[PDB]
Amino acid sequence: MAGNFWQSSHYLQWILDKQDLLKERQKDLKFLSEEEYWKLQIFFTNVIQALGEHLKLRQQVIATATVYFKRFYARYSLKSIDPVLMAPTCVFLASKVEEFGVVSNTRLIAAATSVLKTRFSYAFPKEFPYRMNHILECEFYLLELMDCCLIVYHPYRPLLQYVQDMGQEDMLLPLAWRIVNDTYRTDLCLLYPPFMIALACLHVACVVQQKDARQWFAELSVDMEKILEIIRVILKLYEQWKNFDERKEMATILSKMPKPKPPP
Amino acid sequence: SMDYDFKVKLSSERERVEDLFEYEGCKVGRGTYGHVYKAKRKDGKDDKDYALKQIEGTGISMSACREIALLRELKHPNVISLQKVFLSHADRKVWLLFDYAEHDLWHIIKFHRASKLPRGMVKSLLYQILDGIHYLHANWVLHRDLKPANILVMGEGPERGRVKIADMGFVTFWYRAPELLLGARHYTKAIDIWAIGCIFAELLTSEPIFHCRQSNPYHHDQLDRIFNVMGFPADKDWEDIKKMPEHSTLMKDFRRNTYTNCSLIKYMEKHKVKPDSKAFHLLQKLLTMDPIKRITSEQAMQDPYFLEDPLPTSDVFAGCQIPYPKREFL
Ligand SMILES: CN(C)C(=O)Cn1cc(-c2ccc(-c3cncc4ccncc34)cc2)cn1
Repeated sequence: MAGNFWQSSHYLQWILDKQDLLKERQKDLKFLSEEEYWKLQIFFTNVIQALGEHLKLRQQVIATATVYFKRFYARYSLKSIDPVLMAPTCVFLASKVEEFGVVSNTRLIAAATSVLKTRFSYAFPKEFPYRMNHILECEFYLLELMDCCLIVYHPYRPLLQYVQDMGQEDMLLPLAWRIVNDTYRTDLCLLYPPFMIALACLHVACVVQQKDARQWFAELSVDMEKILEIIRVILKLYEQWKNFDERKEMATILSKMPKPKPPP
Repeated sequence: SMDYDFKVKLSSERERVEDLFEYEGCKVGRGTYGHVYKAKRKDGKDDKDYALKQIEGTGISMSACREIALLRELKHPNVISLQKVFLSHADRKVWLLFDYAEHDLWHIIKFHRASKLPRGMVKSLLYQILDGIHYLHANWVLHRDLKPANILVMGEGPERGRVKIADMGFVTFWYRAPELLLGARHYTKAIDIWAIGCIFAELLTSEPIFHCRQSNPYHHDQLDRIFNVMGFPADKDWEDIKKMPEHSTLMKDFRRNTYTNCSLIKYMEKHKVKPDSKAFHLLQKLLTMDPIKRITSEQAMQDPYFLEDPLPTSDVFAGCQIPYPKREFL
């Protein structure tokens, strides 16, 4: 699907207010600091990226899975459903929505086991504990708690349209595309329309590559104060990236994270 | 795995299809999609009929996924509206809720051919099918399986005579474009247009234009029936026919000479549709063998056929009494 964003469920229900988002986060902020909570969000973004790469899924599928994961925890506590179970469930659902297909029971469980064992052993000393019955249960909860909103718009399609319109596809697109991937280390996908994220990423790419695009950006007629807000977040994410050592910090942060309560 | 209090809260608050609707023994439809029930609310807040679609199999299949994803976004008077989704946690069945459509083209056509369709109704039906598919096509959504059984028509009530395109989850190849039968790998906007052409011909004659007796894309008997109606395409008519994966099979199994006295004019004339009518000229533009030479939905809507008397109406029945019987309980 490629519908009008202004009539989409993404815009009408999943473009949230930063303050309403901070208010819902308070429930988990009793155990984790604000800093540890964003670190945990980056970690699971990287877990979803590693899961998708193993399964050889297109960036569109990984981005859809990441947005599902974030939308779920924007409304619910980290203790509701284990994020270790939610991450491969989000990949499983996104692969179906994005017409890639049903990942087999064997392929999904082996992908989650292998990825956590190979690429995330520093944070998980024990093997992936879930089986297919856990994913199928989690899937039903995920679909329900997203109000069956499956179509997700990403900054990749408008970014490609902007860069092509500039006539700078060879030079700017590889860097701007990489910045869009990095954007998933933040909450931007929950706060701003994708075209706005794409423009800010293209802006940061122009600044890094030292290309004058002032006139092209000036002829757009978009809320530049909103593009500037996104730019500030992008610049902040690289400072966060520099100071964050995922491999040395995550076992402790995961241990502080609230765990699902068992039946009495 | 999951928090106890979280599960218990959701379980207490979750609306169950069996608590909200009475549908036991109210099955009206069956197929690949699943099952369809004509239900009534258990709480007397409404007396209107509702359609409950129990999806085939357990969990979220690709079909169930496509229907939920798209219908959650799509908003058009000629595309069926999804009102609610029920996720039955006990048996893992998915239920989709819509307003009940008393009629469909499969039952309407069947009623008329059993007699052996008013021309104003035919025109209004086609205009609403094209309006609905144009909206889908503008949103880059391809139906991939249009047929009379999927073109629903609303009965008595606030939407009387309104067409609703159903089945967004996508044995008989009567509505399948010739390029699909020759191995075209992808579905296109043109494939949906061919299907609309088939439906239009059937609305004008009460007969499926490419009716054929009963897993690879190549279907010989179906192609033979297309050629018996349309004639064998000349090289000039469909230049890229040589690029089709089954072109060599087509050359091996057929000879263009067999279909020399075959044409859509000859076929339509046997069923009393005039070759100089605006209806025929539009039908011929929809049923073009070469997909790149097939008219678009927007161009079809602009056809002078819709400007000729009578104009298409929002109620396809145009305030006249519906002769079609109500759907029977299976
Ligand atoms: C094997 N057999 C002979 C049959 O199944 C006979 N049959 C039954 C149908 C049928 C078609 C559409 C609906 C329906 C109504 N109202 C809203 C709907 C919303 C979504 N989907 C379907 C809806 C119900 C029944 C067609 N043919």
